[PDB]
Amino acid sequence: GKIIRTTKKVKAHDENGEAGIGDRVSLMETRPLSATKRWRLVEILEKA
Amino acid sequence: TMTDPIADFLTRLRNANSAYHDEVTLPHSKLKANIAEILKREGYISDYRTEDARVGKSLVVQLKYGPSRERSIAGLRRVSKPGLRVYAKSTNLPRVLGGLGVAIISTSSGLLTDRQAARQGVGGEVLAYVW
Amino acid sequence: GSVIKKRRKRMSKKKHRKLLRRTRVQRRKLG
Amino acid sequence: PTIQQLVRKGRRDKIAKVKTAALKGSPQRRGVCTRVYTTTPKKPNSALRKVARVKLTSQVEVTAYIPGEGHNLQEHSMVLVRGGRVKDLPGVRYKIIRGSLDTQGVKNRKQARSRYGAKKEK
RNA sequence: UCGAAGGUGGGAUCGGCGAUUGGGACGAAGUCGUAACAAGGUAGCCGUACCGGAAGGUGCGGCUGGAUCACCUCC
RNA sequence: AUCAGCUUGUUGGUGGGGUGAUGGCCUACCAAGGCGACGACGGGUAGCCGGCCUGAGAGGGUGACCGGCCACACUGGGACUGAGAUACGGCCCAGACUCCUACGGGAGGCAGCAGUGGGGAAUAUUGCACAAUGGGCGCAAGCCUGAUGCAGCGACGCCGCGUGAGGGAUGACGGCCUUCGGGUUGUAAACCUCUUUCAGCACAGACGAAGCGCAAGUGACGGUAUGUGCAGAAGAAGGACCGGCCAACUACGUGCCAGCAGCCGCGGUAAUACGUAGGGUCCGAGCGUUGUCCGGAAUUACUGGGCGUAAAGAGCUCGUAGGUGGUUUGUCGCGUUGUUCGUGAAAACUCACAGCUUAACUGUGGGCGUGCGGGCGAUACGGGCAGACUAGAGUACUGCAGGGGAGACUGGAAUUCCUGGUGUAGCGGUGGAAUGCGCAGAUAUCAGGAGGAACACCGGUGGCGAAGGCGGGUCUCUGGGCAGUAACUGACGCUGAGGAGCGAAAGCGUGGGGAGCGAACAGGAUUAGAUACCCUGGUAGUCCACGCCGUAAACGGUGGGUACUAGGUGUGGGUUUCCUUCCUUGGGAUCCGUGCCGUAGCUAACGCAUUAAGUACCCCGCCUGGGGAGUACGGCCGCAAGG
Repeated sequence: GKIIRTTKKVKAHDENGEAGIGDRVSLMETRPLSATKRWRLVEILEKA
Repeated sequence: TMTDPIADFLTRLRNANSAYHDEVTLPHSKLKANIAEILKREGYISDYRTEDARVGKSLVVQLKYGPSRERSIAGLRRVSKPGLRVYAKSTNLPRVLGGLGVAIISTSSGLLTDRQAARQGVGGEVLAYVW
Repeated sequence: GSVIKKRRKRMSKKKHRKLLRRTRVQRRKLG
Repeated sequence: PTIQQLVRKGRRDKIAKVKTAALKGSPQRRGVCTRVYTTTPKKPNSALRKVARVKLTSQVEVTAYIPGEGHNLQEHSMVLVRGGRVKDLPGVRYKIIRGSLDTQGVKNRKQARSRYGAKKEK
């Protein structure tokens, strides 16, 4: 019954690559753009 | 360090009750004051008030004993605790002493007892049992 | 606790150590 | 333990010891009598227990106990063996079924006949 | 080009047998000793080292889960 | 994890190709990524589910029938045709096997329905029909359908029925027991009436078909189910058990045998436990045994267990990931909660009703389907975000106590040895002696010298340190603690898997040192024997420098942090008010230690008890009957011992 926090890695796609490491971002699912690539970057929620 | 203020409050109450103390003092917080209000309204304690301490405010609780020096509280258990927390739907609310006790439940409408929550059709976190 | 359990354990340990001592060179040559 | 210790390691049940491993999941097995002899029980008791050495169809060599009063088993005799422990004998976990295959139902039995393969008197 | 099967090669990994050999469990009555339990007749045990047919002995440090301390005169 | 690294079309991009479609799906080039202790990569095992069994429930076991999805069709590849292909009764190739051959070459695939052989404890007919339902082709009549509907066999399971009912006695015979009286079988039997279920015989004889057919007919089951007549209690009961658990006891036979047994355990001439007979009990077309799963088992404890002595606190710290977190304001609505919509196939389960003569079974209508997805509502709690506060935590300043640690130098007593006097005949040792030393001058006494090790009194249940542990003196360097003020920061805290460090003694390596003590080893003695205890010697070692080792009854056999719960009395460190001489443990109060005694409470007990083994919260380590065994195997570390 305890609440467990779990982590998962997904691969997203951004054309111009404006997202650095540590930025909180938003994603939306999409059709497979490659192997293992199934997400699309919406926009950078906050930079860090 | 101090992890559960609510459990500490309950244990202060239990320890004072077992030693037949007429008074117990603890640091003040809104949650402690609210469960004190529920306890007083349900007749488990005599009365409570809040003074001011050296740093913040204190909570002062009067314990109720009968004419023959019999305790008015038979038990105090903490159900939902840090780590393993307990939530109950409006339909599976717990019963204490087969209804003879009171279960304090933290709903979005405030602090209610099991009977009040069942009547109002709400759920929440089962803070404690009193009987 | 009774010392009987310690006695059983110590006899097992002593016998094993004796066995290890008796076959040191044999173990070295086979390993 | 702590709830976190439980979610990290969990609870592991005790393992179950397999009984009568020679049967291999069957109620009975068919075997051939490797040798038929007699042996003595543990110290508190005393008798000449009749025990046969059986080679089962699961390719396991097993020693089995022959119940009843008299038996007619000898070498190369097809027997049907079942599970059952005999407290006196140290490592005997099987019994020979009377009245099945070569082993015969005992003689002059009138009570608990079905447990010794003795037909009802006509 | 890819390509099943086949061939060659060097390794992985799982088992069976093996002359000889180690220990374990059990077995009224065999042989040798008395180690422990009463201060068990050298208190016992723990780690370590050496030695000894065997239980075991001894050194070094540790523990009490070690027994006895009669009489004891002044107040 | 006794499987820690894995991956090179592998991770991404661009242009092409390809496909019904997106996509390293393929390709060329470019970049060097991607996955993994939240367990990758390996190894083992396995079709998954609705469901089924068990259970109070949570949970555990399982995937038979029936229903859905998947995979395969002798083994391994491959495409073709087509709307659609693992193409079971298609093709091509290779292989194994079986068969025909004129030797050139050909043929075959039951995991479809029956059936055969084999394996096995074990599992059926080489049946009937397209009458009903579903399917394919055909305009249709119609044809095909081992799907399906039926039948046959098997107590394999569930359910139902029968084998008779009423009356019948100082209670027949017989059996068995006996106290020799009698009692039990036993209303049981015999006998007198009654009824005939189901079986048997005869007669009639279906529904399933508001179907199919424009022919006149059409039911496989089946002349079955069923109904009505006839005869007669007539044709119909066994299995296990009976010492206790656990309903039900006597006699005879046997004697530690033969045997029984789930456990405890029964057999030793008087067995309610063996064998047999009477009697009895429990079930009943069944009754027992074996096998397997759940329950009992709170015996893996989420519900719902523990760790002082019973198994169980790592030797002790630091700290990584993680877990967890004081008071307060606003916000979000992630968790949480309410409601609504979609979905959660049918079957199954549960409730009600209905149909089979009842039941099993079947149908109908609800519930269930504990869940997930979308909308809407709430904000107490958890969490996020943006702040604030000082009680936690830390810093600053002022004092204080200490065998805390490291280095260097240094003191005295004593033991031993060496030298020189005096000085003689024993000394030494033991329960008692002897080996031994001495007469070549010993022991004793005095003076001088050399060297090493340990530091009497102070010195204690007293201090310090995380633990191991730490006291001759001085100097140098250095760590922690406590008290007061509360100036400062403002939750910066706690714990900590793995990991790192420290860690008595013994032991190991290299180099020194070596007085005393002293494993091993020598003699002496004791003893039946002494590989011992006792005596005389005595080597490693003990000591120093630098490194290994990594264990202890490394114990308080008690992990760390925090809050609360009667007191009394010692003692160590510090601040303060009042008796006040202010000399005085004067006394009080307070903070931090360290003991004893004792409440409440806890514990199986012993005991613990404000320094908890009490009351609670957070995190970690560990336990799951005793041996085998902290052992083997594999691995890691170590020079080895070994851990």
